Amino acid sequence: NITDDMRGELKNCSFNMTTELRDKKQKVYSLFYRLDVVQINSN
Amino acid sequence: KEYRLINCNTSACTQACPKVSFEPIPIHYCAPAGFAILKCKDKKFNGTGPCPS
Amino acid sequence: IHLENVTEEFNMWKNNMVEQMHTDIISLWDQSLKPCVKLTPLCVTLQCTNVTN
Amino acid sequence: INCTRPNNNTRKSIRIGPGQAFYATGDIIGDIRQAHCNVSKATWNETLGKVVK
Amino acid sequence: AVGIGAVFLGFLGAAGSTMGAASMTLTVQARNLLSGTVWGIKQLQARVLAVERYLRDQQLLGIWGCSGKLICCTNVPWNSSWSNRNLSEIWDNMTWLQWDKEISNYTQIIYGLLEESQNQQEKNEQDLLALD
Amino acid sequence: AVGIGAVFLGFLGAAGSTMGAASMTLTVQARNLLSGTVWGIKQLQARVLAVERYLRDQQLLGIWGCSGKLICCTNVPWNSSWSNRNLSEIWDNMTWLQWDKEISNYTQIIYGLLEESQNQQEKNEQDLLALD
Amino acid sequence: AVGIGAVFLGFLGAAGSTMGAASMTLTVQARNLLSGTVWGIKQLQARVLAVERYLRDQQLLGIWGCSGKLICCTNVPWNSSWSNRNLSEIWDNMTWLQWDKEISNYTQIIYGLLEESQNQQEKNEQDLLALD
Ligand SMILES: *[C@@H]1O[C@H](CO)[C@@H](O[C@@H]2O[C@H](CO)[C@@H](O[C@@H]3O[C@H](CO[C@H]4O[C@H](CO)[C@@H](O)[C@H](O)[C@@H]4O)[C@@H](O)[C@H](O[C@H]4O[C@H](CO)[C@@H](O)[C@H](O)[C@@H]4O)[C@@H]3O)[C@H](O)[C@H]2NC(C)=O)[C@H](O)[C@H]1NC(C)=O
Ligand SMILES: *[C@@H]1O[C@H](CO)[C@@H](O[C@@H]2O[C@H](CO)[C@@H](O[C@@H]3O[C@H](CO[C@H]4O[C@H](CO)[C@@H](O)[C@H](O)[C@@H]4O)[C@@H](O)[C@H](O)[C@@H]3O)[C@H](O)[C@H]2NC(C)=O)[C@H](O)[C@H]1NC(C)=O
Ligand SMILES: *[C@@H]1O[C@H](CO)[C@@H](O[C@@H]2O[C@H](CO)[C@@H](O[C@@H]3O[C@H](CO[C@H]4O[C@H](CO)[C@@H](O)[C@H](O)[C@@H]4O)[C@@H](O)[C@H](O)[C@@H]3O)[C@H](O)[C@H]2NC(C)=O)[C@H](O)[C@H]1NC(C)=O
Ligand SMILES: *[C@@H]1O[C@H](CO)[C@@H](O[C@@H]2O[C@H](CO)[C@@H](O[C@@H]3O[C@H](CO[C@H]4O[C@H](CO)[C@@H](O)[C@H](O)[C@@H]4O)[C@@H](O)[C@H](O)[C@@H]3O)[C@H](O)[C@H]2NC(C)=O)[C@H](O)[C@H]1NC(C)=O
Ligand SMILES: *[C@@H]1O[C@H](CO)[C@@H](O[C@@H]2O[C@H](CO)[C@@H](O[C@@H]3O[C@H](CO)[C@@H](O)[C@H](O)[C@@H]3O)[C@H](O)[C@H]2NC(C)=O)[C@H](O)[C@H]1NC(C)=O
Ligand SMILES: *[C@@H]1O[C@H](CO)[C@@H](O[C@@H]2O[C@H](CO)[C@@H](O[C@@H]3O[C@H](CO)[C@@H](O)[C@H](O)[C@@H]3O)[C@H](O)[C@H]2NC(C)=O)[C@H](O)[C@H]1NC(C)=O
Ligand SMILES: *[C@@H]1O[C@H](CO)[C@@H](O[C@@H]2O[C@H](CO)[C@@H](O[C@@H]3O[C@H](CO)[C@@H](O)[C@H](O)[C@@H]3O)[C@H](O)[C@H]2NC(C)=O)[C@H](O)[C@H]1NC(C)=O
Ligand SMILES: *[C@@H]1O[C@H](CO)[C@@H](O[C@@H]2O[C@H](CO)[C@@H](O)[C@H](O)[C@H]2NC(C)=O)[C@H](O)[C@H]1NC(C)=O
Ligand SMILES: *[C@@H]1O[C@H](CO)[C@@H](O[C@@H]2O[C@H](CO)[C@@H](O)[C@H](O)[C@H]2NC(C)=O)[C@H](O)[C@H]1NC(C)=O
Ligand SMILES: *[C@@H]1O[C@H](CO)[C@@H](O)[C@H](O)[C@H]1NC(C)=O
Ligand SMILES: *[C@@H]1O[C@H](CO)[C@@H](O)[C@H](O)[C@H]1NC(C)=O
Ligand SMILES: *[C@@H]1O[C@H](CO)[C@@H](O)[C@H](O)[C@H]1NC(C)=O
Ligand SMILES: *[C@@H]1O[C@H](CO)[C@@H](O)[C@H](O)[C@H]1NC(C)=O
Ligand SMILES: *[C@@H]1O[C@H](CO)[C@@H](O)[C@H](O)[C@H]1NC(C)=O
Ligand SMILES: *[C@@H]1O[C@H](CO)[C@@H](O)[C@H](O)[C@H]1NC(C)=O
Ligand SMILES: *[C@@H]1O[C@H](CO)[C@@H](O)[C@H](O)[C@H]1NC(C)=O
Ligand SMILES: *[C@@H]1O[C@H](CO)[C@@H](O)[C@H](O)[C@H]1NC(C)=O
Repeated sequence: NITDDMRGELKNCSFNMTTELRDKKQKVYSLFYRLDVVQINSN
Repeated sequence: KEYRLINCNTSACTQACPKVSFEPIPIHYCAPAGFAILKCKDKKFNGTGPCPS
Repeated sequence: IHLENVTEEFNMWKNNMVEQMHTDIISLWDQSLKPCVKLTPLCVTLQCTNVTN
Repeated sequence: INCTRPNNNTRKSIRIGPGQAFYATGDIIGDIRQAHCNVSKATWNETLGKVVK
Repeated sequence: AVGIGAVFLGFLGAAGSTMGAASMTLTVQARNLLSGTVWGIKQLQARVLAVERYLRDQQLLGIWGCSGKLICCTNVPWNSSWSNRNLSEIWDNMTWLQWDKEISNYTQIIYGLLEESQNQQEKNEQDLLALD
Repeated sequence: AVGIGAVFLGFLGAAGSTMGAASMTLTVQARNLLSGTVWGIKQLQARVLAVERYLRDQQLLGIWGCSGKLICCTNVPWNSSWSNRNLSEIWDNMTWLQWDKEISNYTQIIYGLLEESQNQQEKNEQDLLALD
Repeated sequence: AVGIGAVFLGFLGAAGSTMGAASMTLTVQARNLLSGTVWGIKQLQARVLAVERYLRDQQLLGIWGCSGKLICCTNVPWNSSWSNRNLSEIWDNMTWLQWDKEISNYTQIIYGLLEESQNQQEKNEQDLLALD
């Protein structure tokens, strides 16, 4: 339910991250503004 | 059976250097210039109140 | 130096020296532990069993 | 000047490591609207006129 | 080496004595006033604070025209309003601490009066000397 | 409590007054000169710098034989080369800042002359007293 | 601009001269005594140490009733036990360093004697003035 002017401003990003134990990892998701993430070059 | 260190969800410990000694040593506290330290020599002093010695 | 004919009011509980030296001890302990090894890699899953020895 | 972000943001805590907490933006409750700032048109116009003079 | 020692007038140990008797040991305490990166800074700050305290006291003494003198008479009259008493019971019966406790209320007005009297005396002396 | 306040001779607020009129408030500023791990060190350094400045000024005053005195006459003659003027227009018309601006050029030679005169006077007094 | 320079009485370069001849340059060295986060703290500590040393020396001078004076006579007699010699060979043949080396043993007793004499003189003067 994003307005017309907020198209692409917010991005839902999921990634792996180290937990309290280094050998274990957790897949977590968050939201980031478009001015905080840059694409790297399908997927 | 899997176990973890009790501190892992709180903080990371800092292992003490083995050469460092934990043995307590006598220490003295001295006031700087312009200040004085008063000692109550009364043997029946109960921690608070007047002291004549 | 004994202070003849001198009576002084003492109060152990409302003494700044106790708090001051406690803070000094805490700070000195932290400073001593600062250069030592940081034991963060130990936070790993451990396979633990009992000791029948 | 009234500056507002109307999105109902949610804070989520993630345990990076020992005592390391990362705060992330979770799912937004309700509608999503652009953050905006409002000013009085007449007051701004009169201030701009005084500045111009 | 016949049993002699030091027997030196030391610290405030004479504070319990009388006014005049304790006036003997003023200079030893005056000299003691200058006895001598997270802890060295604190001890240096303590030393500097003691230095400023002593220097401010010396400046106050100099402002009243009493620099370099442990005892210095002044032209300010002693108003009886502060504490009448009499001379005999002061210098022979009362200690310094009791006197400080009694006269702790009016110290600032005494300091101001000494300041004003010394300034007036300095100007009068300058005018008199320029007259000659 | 009838409307009274403080009415105290404060800071340099009297600098705009005349020479003699501003000479009243020298001591208050003299007292003010001692008003009182990355930021505490800087403020301590500022305090120590102020302390050294005041102590150097006191040493300079003592070297000229004027220690402990706000006003101290000296034996050095006032050469007219620096600024002739006359006494009447100085102490009643000109301010301290204007005088400092005018005489800022020859301050060091005045300091040296006062030094030499005081040293000569001290030696002459020592010889005269040893004569007696 | 005819070849002139400074020709100023500077540092201890006159120490090799005689007693009386070297007494000329006491004040220049006295002024020099105040010449002016791991290294700034150390240099600040050095400055503060110099400040305390000079201030302690000034306090010692004031305690003996000689504040503000480079040369100050005293009422303490000169016992011949320390170094008899005679006046002529002292102020015209021996240097300051040799005298300090010779008299380095009994400095503390001299300081104590000057202290006691000044205190006694101050009390006697106070009593005499109160008599008038
Ligand atoms: C950013 O992107 C992330 C993923 O990268 C999104 O997170 C996912 O969001 C979806 C949609 O809400 C979540 O799916 C829902 O999760 C809930 C839990 O489901 C449980 O049960 C099902 C089986 O019933 C299991 O498979 C599942 O693992 C859970 O145990 C429920 O709210 C939902 O179930 C309901 O709806 C479905 C719809 O068909 C029905 O079939 C079910 O019967 C039931 O009624 C649904 O499963 C998903 O779990 C999230 N994943 C994670 C990892 O969190 C974020 O939402 C997205 N953010 C934004 C702002 O878009
Ligand atoms: C602590 O307080 C004590 C009690 O006041 C002090 O004792 C006093 O000490 C002084 C000397 O320092 C004495 O003064 C001397 O006293 C007598 C005078 O005679 C009178 O006293 C004697 C003995 O008490 C008595 O026999 C006579 O009848 C008189 O009454 C003479 O020796 C001298 O002239 C001199 O004045 C005080 O008398 C004495 N007071 C007493 C004992 O009550 C003590 O000194 C104080 N301590 C300090 C460190 O100051
Ligand atoms: C800032 O500058 C002002 C202007 O110079 C200062 O005003 C001066 O204030 C002083 C006192 O502080 C006055 O001195 C008094 O003046 C008169 C002498 O009579 C003459 O002046 C009056 C009034 O101007 C005039 O009616 C007569 O005909 C004379 O010409 C007497 O009351 C006293 O004896 C005393 O000398 C100055 O006259 C006055 N100057 C003026 C008003 O031009 C002011 O004080 C300065 N501010 C500070 C803080 O120093
Ligand atoms: C380092 O030590 C040198 C050796 O002692 C010092 O030289 C001395 O300098 C002073 C002046 O500063 C001279 O005093 C003058 O001497 C003569 C007196 O006549 C006698 O000496 C001359 C020359 O030696 C000789 O011809 C006569 O017969 C006498 O024996 C007069 O000019 C003055 O009145 C005044 O007294 C010393 O004589 C001189 N001593 C010598 C050359 O042995 C030198 O000054 C020292 N350096 C410092 C920086 O102090
Ligand atoms: C977080 O870590 C997980 C677990 O390692 C990563 O998932 C892995 O992603 C790779 C790359 O896409 C997968 O390889 C591919 O998988 C399929 C099935 O074989 C196929 O497309 C390719 O042949 C290739 O092998 C891998 O299977 C997958 N592992 C698991 C257990 O799902 C993930 O990419 C990491 N990053 C994020 C942001 O989640
Ligand atoms: C800053 O100014 C803008 C523009 O005036 C404000 O947006 C406007 O806000 C009002 C009050 O919330 C909205 O009215 C409401 O809109 C909906 C749809 O009708 C409904 O909730 C209510 O019935 C009511 O009419 C209005 O639509 C909205 N937009 C415009 C273009 O006027 C904004 O609220 C101001 N911000 C602040 C912090 O004052
Ligand atoms: C920014 O927001 C503030 C409030 O946070 C706005 O001020 C408020 O403005 C409203 C009208 O929009 C005022 O209500 C009216 O006030 C008076 C009586 O107080 C009267 O005209 C009406 O009966 C009505 O109640 C409200 O009082 C006022 N609040 C304050 C604290 O001033 C402000 O207008 C907003 N600015 C912009 C540029 O939108
Ligand atoms: C998701 O958003 C992206 C941008 O993050 C959309 O891709 C284009 O983005 C540019 C600006 O970078 C816009 O001008 C285009 O209109 C966007 N669309 C296309 C088709 O090029 C993308 O379309 C969005 N949708 C999906 C499903 O990824
Ligand atoms: C870190 O882990 C320890 C060990 O599990 C937690 O201590 C327990 O916390 C639970 C919480 O339900 C209590 O019921 C237990 O009694 C606690 N055990 C002990 C021995 O105290 C601790 O709370 C965790 N810390 C954080 C911040 O989550
Ligand atoms: C998003 O929009 C759809 C379509 O109008 C609506 O059904 C849904 O409830 C909305 N979701 C939220 C969370 O408002
Ligand atoms: C501002 O005020 C002026 C008159 O001062 C008026 O002409 C103008 O229309 C107003 N608005 C703007 C946007 O300038
Ligand atoms: C001091 O005054 C009091 C009160 O009048 C008196 O009793 C006492 O004797 C006086 N002391 C003297 C005169 O030494
Ligand atoms: C000093 O003033 C306080 C109140 O500020 C009063 O209680 C006390 O009695 C005063 N002391 C004297 C000695 O007058
Ligand atoms: C000061 O000297 C000037 C210049 O000669 C003269 O005009 C003025 O009247 C003098 N001021 C006096 C004498 O007060
Ligand atoms: C001081 O010297 C400067 C040049 O160094 C000169 O311009 C100025 O006029 C001099 N001031 C006075 C008051 O002589
Ligand atoms: C100093 O005393 C010595 C030793 O008696 C003597 O030789 C010398 O001449 C004296 N100096 C004088 C009198 O100037
Ligand atoms: C000073 O005392 C030392 C021993 O402490 C002795 O060797 C030396 O000769 C003495 N000096 C004088 C000048 O008497």
